[PDB]
Amino acid sequence: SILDIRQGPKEPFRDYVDRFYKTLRAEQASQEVKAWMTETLLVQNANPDCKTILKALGPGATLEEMMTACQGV
Amino acid sequence: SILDIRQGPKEPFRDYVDRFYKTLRAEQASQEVKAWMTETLLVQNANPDCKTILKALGPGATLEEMMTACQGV
Repeated sequence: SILDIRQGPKEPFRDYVDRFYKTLRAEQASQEVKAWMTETLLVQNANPDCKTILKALGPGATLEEMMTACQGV
Repeated sequence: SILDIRQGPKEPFRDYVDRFYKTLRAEQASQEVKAWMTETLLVQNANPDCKTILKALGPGATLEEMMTACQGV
């Protein structure tokens, strides 16, 4: 179900982040779960440009770092 | 890093499942985290045939159900 939150082709990373986490909240994801989700699903469900950038940034990036790198698109 | 465990184009689903959870163990994934990973990342990191079968099965399938559906192809 978070499986079905994928980033629109032109959607700004930031808007995709609100839906991702919004969906996570509804499902009462624990804090530990959000942290793992940030590093995995958030990346794999990003659009092809963001996905490439996030993979290039690598594991253990913070969300803020994820966003700075995906500003612009 | 568990993000780097993708299923081979002809790997039996079952061998992909050992690597997935093997990798999760090394990173001391909690029980709650294995449950969420089972339903998300394990699915998206499966090969195109298993991926399609798992998505068709849907959220909240058990691992055994996932494996029965992916025996063969």
